[PDB]
Amino acid sequence: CALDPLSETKCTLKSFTVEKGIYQTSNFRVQPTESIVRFPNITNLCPFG
Amino acid sequence: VSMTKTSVDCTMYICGDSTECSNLLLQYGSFCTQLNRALTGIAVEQDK
Repeated sequence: CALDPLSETKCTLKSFTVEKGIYQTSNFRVQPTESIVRFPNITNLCPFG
Repeated sequence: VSMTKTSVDCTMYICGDSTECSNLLLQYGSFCTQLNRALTGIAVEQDK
């Protein structure tokens, strides 16, 4: 079911023979490549000094 | 004559990238399979 697109089609149709056509097998998805946190810069540090 | 062939998969609709939500949806047996088959039938019948 994950070796090749033919295998995915077979596992989606639940049949060893796949008829001639276009069958939706799964969903394409782009994972987030990285994480960014662009918070506003500190206007003023607290007066610990 | 026809409308937009919207095909809403629900694995991404009901649940975002959350895998726990994906499992919780997987508890429900074949709801999303029926929904997606119905919407694809709607789209194919729009083309037809």
